[PDB]
Amino acid sequence: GDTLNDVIQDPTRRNKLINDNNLLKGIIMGRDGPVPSS
Amino acid sequence: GDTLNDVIQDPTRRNKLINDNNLLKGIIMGRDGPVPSS
Repeated sequence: GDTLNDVIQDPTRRNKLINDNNLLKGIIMGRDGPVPSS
Repeated sequence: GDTLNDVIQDPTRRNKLINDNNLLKGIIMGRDGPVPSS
């Protein structure tokens, strides 16, 4: 029964969560709609 | 048949219980409703 705490305490899992969710990247509000920035 | 006593006597399980339930964190009473503080 792992939670976000177990993910955050592990650098590999924390960075996987950060990367897979684009948490370091802003969002481009284009006229066609929002898209994550690369 | 473990109880809260077995959880509390073990530092790992006690801290898992504390962390997974935000027991050290207050609650923000916003106009949209209560939310746990980070």
